[PDB]
Amino acid sequence: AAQTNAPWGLARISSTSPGTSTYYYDESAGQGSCVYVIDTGIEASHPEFEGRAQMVKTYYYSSRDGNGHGTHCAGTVGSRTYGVAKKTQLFGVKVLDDNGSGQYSTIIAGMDFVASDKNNRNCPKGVVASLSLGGGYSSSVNSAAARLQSSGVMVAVAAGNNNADARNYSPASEPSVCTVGASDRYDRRSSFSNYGSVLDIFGPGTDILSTWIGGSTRSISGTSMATPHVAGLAAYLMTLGKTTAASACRYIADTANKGDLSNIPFGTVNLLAYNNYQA
Ligand SMILES: [Ca+2]
Repeated sequence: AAQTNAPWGLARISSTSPGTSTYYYDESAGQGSCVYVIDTGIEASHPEFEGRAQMVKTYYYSSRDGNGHGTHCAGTVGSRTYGVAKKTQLFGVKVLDDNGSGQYSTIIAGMDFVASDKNNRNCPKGVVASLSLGGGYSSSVNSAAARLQSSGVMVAVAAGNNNADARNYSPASEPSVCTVGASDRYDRRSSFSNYGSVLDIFGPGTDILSTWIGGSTRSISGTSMATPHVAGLAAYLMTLGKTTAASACRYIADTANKGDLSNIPFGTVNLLAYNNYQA
């Protein structure tokens, strides 16, 4: 399948070259997979989600996304126009308040929630969790991410936006999950992207168009935007039967475009997420 005039990041993940604008993907499109977006929530009523998104948990007075961040990330995972995996089921878990903040205890509870809640859902092709969030190093936050992964969920987390080594941030520094840095449309490391040996992969993160609250759209930047490209790619590849939740991060790194990014510090992987879709 071909989506013309796609956002650059979608075109990038199905291309061996920067500078194109059509996204190519197998029509299965992540059908039968599930992706949990653990964030500020998701505006499930947005026409872009087509009834495939729902809120499953909140820790605040509402499950509504009063920020936009979670909606934007969920859009990059699975919206009809802005999404990588256009037929996946999206589940929102609101661990972040409408200011985009959340206590680590809440975030930990959200991760353990997903590890259990997947047993209440129909995801025959597999389960992914996208975590576009983080703060300073916490062994308890890393442990929660490690448990979620161990439970059979492909965990993708943002490297962070500090232009620093991700070893000092969580859940970015948990080795057993998939830690995602950000790139731009000219294949440069995004200016704010963290780096370091703990990164597994880069995805598109600078100037990413996606859904927003009030049934709107906008372009924003962050490792928060790179992460859902990878989460959606994993759901897409698991639907194709090419990989599993436990092995998808490794499979994505194995099949990545290699050595194409500029300003990658010595010792950080030079690997850009790629779906290797051949029509
Ligand atoms: Ca890892």
